[PDB]
Amino acid sequence: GGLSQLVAYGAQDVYLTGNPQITFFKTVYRRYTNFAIESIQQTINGSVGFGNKVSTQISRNGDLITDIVVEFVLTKGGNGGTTYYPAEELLQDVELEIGGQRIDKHYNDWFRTYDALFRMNDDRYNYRRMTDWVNNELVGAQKRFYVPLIFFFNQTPGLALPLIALQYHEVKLYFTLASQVQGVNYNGSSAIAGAAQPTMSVWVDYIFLDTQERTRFAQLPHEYLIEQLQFTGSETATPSATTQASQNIRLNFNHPTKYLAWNFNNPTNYGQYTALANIPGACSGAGTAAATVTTPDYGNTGTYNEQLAVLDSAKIQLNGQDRFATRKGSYFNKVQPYQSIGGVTPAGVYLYSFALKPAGRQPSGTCNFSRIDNATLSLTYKTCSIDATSPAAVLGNTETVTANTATLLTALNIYAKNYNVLRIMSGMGGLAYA
Amino acid sequence: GGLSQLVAYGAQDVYLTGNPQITFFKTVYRRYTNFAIESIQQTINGSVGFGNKVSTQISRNGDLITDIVVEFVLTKGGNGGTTYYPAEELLQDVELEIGGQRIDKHYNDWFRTYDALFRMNDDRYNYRRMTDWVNNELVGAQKRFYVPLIFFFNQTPGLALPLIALQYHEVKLYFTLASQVQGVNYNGSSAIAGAAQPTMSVWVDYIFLDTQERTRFAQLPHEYLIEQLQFTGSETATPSATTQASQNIRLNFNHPTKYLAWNFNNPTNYGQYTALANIPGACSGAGTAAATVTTPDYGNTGTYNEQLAVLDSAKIQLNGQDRFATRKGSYFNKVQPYQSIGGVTPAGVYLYSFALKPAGRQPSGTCNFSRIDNATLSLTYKTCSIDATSPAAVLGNTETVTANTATLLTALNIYAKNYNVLRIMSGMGGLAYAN
Amino acid sequence: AGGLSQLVAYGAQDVYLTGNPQITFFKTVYRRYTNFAIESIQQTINGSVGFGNKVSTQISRNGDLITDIVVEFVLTKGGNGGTTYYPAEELLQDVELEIGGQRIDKHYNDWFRTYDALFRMNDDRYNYRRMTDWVNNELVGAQKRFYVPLIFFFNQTPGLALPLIALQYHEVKLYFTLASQVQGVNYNGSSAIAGAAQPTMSVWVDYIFLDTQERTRFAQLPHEYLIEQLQFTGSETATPSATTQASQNIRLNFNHPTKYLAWNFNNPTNYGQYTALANIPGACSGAGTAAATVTTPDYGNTGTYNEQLAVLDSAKIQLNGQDRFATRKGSYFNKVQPYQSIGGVTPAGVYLYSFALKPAGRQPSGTCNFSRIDNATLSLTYKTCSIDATSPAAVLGNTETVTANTATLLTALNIYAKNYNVLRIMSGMGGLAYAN
Amino acid sequence: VGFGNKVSTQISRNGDLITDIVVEFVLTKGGNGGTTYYPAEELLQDVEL
Amino acid sequence: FYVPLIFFFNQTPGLALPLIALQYHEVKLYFTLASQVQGVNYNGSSAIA
Amino acid sequence: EIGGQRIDKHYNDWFRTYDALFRMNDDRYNYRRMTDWVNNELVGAQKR
Amino acid sequence: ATSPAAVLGNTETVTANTATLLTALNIYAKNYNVLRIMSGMGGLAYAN
Amino acid sequence: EIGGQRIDKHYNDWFRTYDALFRMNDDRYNYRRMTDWVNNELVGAQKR
Amino acid sequence: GTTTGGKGEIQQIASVNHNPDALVLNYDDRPPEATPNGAILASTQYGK
Repeated sequence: GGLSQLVAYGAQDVYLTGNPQITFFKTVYRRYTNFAIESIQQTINGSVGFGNKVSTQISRNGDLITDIVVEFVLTKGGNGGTTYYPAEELLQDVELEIGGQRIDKHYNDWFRTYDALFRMNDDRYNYRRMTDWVNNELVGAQKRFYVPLIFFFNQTPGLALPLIALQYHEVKLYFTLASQVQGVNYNGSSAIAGAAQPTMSVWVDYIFLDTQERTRFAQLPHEYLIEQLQFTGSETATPSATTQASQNIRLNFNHPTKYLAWNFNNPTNYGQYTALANIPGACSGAGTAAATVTTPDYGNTGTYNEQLAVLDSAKIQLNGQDRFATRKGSYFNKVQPYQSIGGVTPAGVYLYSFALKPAGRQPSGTCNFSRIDNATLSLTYKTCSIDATSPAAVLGNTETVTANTATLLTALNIYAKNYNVLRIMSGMGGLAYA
Repeated sequence: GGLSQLVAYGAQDVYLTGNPQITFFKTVYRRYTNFAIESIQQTINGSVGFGNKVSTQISRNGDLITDIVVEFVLTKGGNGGTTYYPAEELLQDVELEIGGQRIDKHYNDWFRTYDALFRMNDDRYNYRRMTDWVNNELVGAQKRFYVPLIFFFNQTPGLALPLIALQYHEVKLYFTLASQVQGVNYNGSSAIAGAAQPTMSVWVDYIFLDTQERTRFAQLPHEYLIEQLQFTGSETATPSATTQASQNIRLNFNHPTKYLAWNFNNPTNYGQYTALANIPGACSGAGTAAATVTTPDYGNTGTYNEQLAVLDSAKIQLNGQDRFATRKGSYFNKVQPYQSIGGVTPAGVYLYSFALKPAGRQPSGTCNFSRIDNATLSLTYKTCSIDATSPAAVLGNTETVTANTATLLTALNIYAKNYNVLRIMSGMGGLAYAN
Repeated sequence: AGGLSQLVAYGAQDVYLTGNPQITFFKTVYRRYTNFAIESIQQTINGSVGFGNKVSTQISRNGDLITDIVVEFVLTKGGNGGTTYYPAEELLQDVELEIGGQRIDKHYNDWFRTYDALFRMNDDRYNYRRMTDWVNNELVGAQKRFYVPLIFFFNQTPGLALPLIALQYHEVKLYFTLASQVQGVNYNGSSAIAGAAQPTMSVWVDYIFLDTQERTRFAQLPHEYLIEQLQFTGSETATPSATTQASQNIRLNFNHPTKYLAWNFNNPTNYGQYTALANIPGACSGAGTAAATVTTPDYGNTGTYNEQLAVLDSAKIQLNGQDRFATRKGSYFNKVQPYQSIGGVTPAGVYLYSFALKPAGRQPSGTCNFSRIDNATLSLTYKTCSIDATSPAAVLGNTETVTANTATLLTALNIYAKNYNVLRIMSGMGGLAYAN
Repeated sequence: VGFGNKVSTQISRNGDLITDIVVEFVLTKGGNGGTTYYPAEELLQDVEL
Repeated sequence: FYVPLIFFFNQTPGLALPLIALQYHEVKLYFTLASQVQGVNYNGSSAIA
Repeated sequence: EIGGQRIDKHYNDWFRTYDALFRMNDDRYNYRRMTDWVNNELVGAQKR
Repeated sequence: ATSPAAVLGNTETVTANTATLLTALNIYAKNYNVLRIMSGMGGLAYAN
Repeated sequence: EIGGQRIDKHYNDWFRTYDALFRMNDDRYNYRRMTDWVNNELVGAQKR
Repeated sequence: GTTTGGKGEIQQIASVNHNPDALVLNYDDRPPEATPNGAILASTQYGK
């Protein structure tokens, strides 16, 4: 039996088993500080509705705050497949603020971009389950949705905000609700008569500590290594024919940065990052005589066919000096996510990392834009010459061209995910470098 | 090139690259105690068959025990789409005993819940591959199945069970094999004539140790962090019209608890936790004129549409006091496994964790029910008013209602996973706490 | 009420959990690291790139450390939907890693298919597919750029990064053999596709630049890297059509502390086919229709999970004539072992037995060192190939010990061993610590 | 403020001691006489202090 | 409408809440408003348009 | 109010009194511009 | 553009209708740097 | 490129702008002789 | 030429002359200051 391979021992094992340090079959577990977690509803300021703004004033029920989940109730006004993350579209943005100082700012498109890059198949589908209509539901169906927030301390107990030691600050969440949400009160740009206004609550998970730790957190200074999101939107010039247009995007970022990610979207259809085409799942009615390439088959808005992607190539240039040789667009869509995350990114979302493992919390390499005078992102676009209604061309053309419908993806969303430090000093909090 | 970033550092880097402590690009590996893994068959005592009890003793053919796999050979008695994890429903009752002292006890429904709740991605797909027919197979097909056990020492070598340290306390595995298997012995409740009895074999994976460590394991006392499953069955009574039920089911659990999880099942069928309805995946013949919502399209029994579930909201109370605010069923089906597991929990399976990492082994938060006299899980139910045969109402209704066929989910199964401490000394061992 | 009550409910069972706390979860201390920059640089490919050609590239010592390397191919389809199956992977017939004139490792297209088939998971396995195949039912004429990452010891973790700076006196090279026959691009079965274009290839190498303090350490200090190697030879099978279940006792010639053995039963006519063809969905070209032919796969679905199309009934490993473990059935090595040791799903026809607790991991976790073993064999028992592949009634409706008549085409036996060795670097020159 | 909504208030610390608390609602009747029964507290589904 | 609350300090002054002595706490009330209130927005189970 | 203590209160018909009394020509007109329709706007006109 | 009478007979501020085809703008600068070589290695002194 | 470092980079259009600006007389003509068909060569003509 | 393999790119000078560190206000240039939290103090000074 197994004794035969123990006998098969030799000099080569000196690097494996000779003079050992560890054993694999007797784990020593560490004793942890006693804690308990509650989940309570918060006090939500403002009138809830489409296009309205509301805010949350974080209660001091506990010692640390970690997971924040925003809860909606929506009624669908369309048929099956007319929606695409309506709970995520509704949450147009959220700002997190401590004592008047902005700590972070997220957008609906960022949540979509984050899910496109860093979430994986099971947690991405479960996300879809709590944010979208995933069981072929019909018109009139009512479903409760959850949009977990992803601030630096969310899903990260190690960076939980020390509320016990923020007794000199407001901690607030500022939410903007969307004026149009696809399939529940608008179908494309057309209002849905009789649509119901949403019901909203922000649910917060509080961590309660024991006697000794509450003292430690309340009295001692702390240094929290945190994440931030930097953003501004811009327009693009997508080429029609006979040309592959270039665009020089001026980057406007200021902190050690772990990665740059971007997408190109049609602002009228939330989450559409690719061209529409008369192929399965690529547009409304695709494959039938009723097919149109002006409107997506919303529930199948995300795809993986990069021929419907607008980006031909890109490079990051720092102070006029190219940071690496030009890559074609599929590099940023399929390879960096493989190297840096280990998951699949749908077509239309691009990632380049400065970090070995940007998905982790331990810093693994950053780009400090505060010491770079002129950083740009150079974009080359695919020629939009394919007739979107002819599968013969859409599924059978060259790598440098895309559909004529790609000219609608005129908005660029450029994100920088960075690091900062949150300092807690005598009960007061704010950023080390703001 | 990259040198443009290498040199471009400043004040904001002192907490990232200042006075470096680690390097990412030179790793050092720790050397281990030489060992070997071997998988051998145990002697099986008893008559193997449906409804029969069988026992085996783990022979002292090694030093530490890690995984255990129970082998079945089954012949399918129905046509395609008539089975739903036959191998694990057959493995009805698995009891782990050391020296006459019960250590743990698992049920077939827990195996289904664990697979539904804590396994993920390819792990649970392969689990199904080892336990069901997944390639449209036909009646008469023979397939070999493997049901891995998930006891405390089965999921990681770090808690391997040291038989070398238990030379006086026999370690035994008791099995009950289900009297009914869906798609093998019965089509629904109708017996399948000529169905074959199973062939069963229990395989145990042994670890052989090096001399110096083997000696220490035999002579030194040991303590292991051991996980247990607590269970008892409950009953519910979900209403069909005008009313919604509220139950307060006392939680008769007694040790540090990692999480509580529960489901609602139809006792007739195995693994069914949602209503049947004339829609894809919830009805035999779904969508056709012959669609019958008495029984599912068994091969697709699990679904994700929570409006086929009966649980509207729940809260846990400890000492008659709320433990957290009342949340809707979708919170326990979708939000809690998202935060704690990162997987996909099918409709009808619910989780509330006390731990940051309930799927992990390192303790990370527990509710110690040994110091709580009264606790109860409060369950608020949906009204089962939708006509299951009309997709217009099944796929197009309000949050608080479900299908009339949902009332068949009359069995309530509440599980608790907890910690104990396994004490082994001088060849004898058993649990540390008993409550 | 709430969690406050839960904290009060403290008792005897907690002394092993929360008594005398050693750690907390809510005050994580992160480590400060050595300053570096990552740059991905294009390499020059020496030689004419094409079908059936051998080309090579020398890695320019532009940076200090090397980690991932991605081979980029530009291919056009010679067929329509479903006519390809990892066309980028079968083209990358093999890659030889050479450091200073001596071989460190060599990977084969079939190995890349095995590594993909059993180690990485649905999420990145699909992206891997996206990077290697056409997955959107693309038609003839479609052009796509493919990325085939290499999986050498230095690219599965930065901790094993190859320090070119410490290898100052010699070159590191990659030799690439490009397959002459690529299904759906240059050939369709045995038939050449007229007008098929030659591939264009580029090899992207990812460099790391180090700062002054660590760059010096790497240049001056010796290094000992504990690294992985692949060992491989091919053989042939004895797969009967009737009256018997054949056995083979195949002698292994492997020579280092080995983490695992994995094996395929291949049909060399096609790429990645490890199961029989049958007139059931996804199991042959035209499956389910009157035009179904079970001599040719519906290539894009070449991989399946139906064990009845596999040929292995049971297998055992013997070392110096003694059983290493008791004979196991084929499904054990296809499903139970990767379940136990990897945590993913292995398609039918691909089998693995581990000696390691965590063979997908980098740290050693149990090995069988075949350098101290003389007679190490893999005993393989075959299923009898008596089922008529064109009749679903039997293909989907027969016993464990029989398979499809088309199963006899899996005539090539591919056994891989993954092992440890040590790569030592002293005075600007590198080499392996153990020979053979 | 509305049907199915959850609202809260902290007590404005104007005084020293608090005694009674009275919640006002303004409602529009959806039917004729005899169609209501304690609608003001029916609406006040709960209060947690 | 007026809905007086009936907590321990609401009906008699001798139990008045001494906020002045609780300068390190907030005192707050959560008010849950029913989604269905008979005769103002539903008549039985039927919504009142 | 500050801390719950009332500091001041303004009324309709005070704003008109202040505007009609302390604001002067351009600044009173510009104020009107901010609060009224001063360009003979017709039914349906929308202003901020 | 098709009528020489206009192409060869007009004002400073006008050009041909076909000028709208000149859609791409290419601006080039010629600059100094310092190329340093020492003990077998070489590179530019300044990156910017 | 020298040692992995870019030293300079030129485009086809720069080559023409450079010729358009800095070469003068018959050097531009000889240049064109090297780069163009300057003798009314016809279809099929082969030139170095 | 000694380059059988190569030697890594020489470090070159990349100075900061524009103001990319602008808008970055640290805890030292300005420290955080208190605002109200959940615990509120009563209107302590009611006037005379």
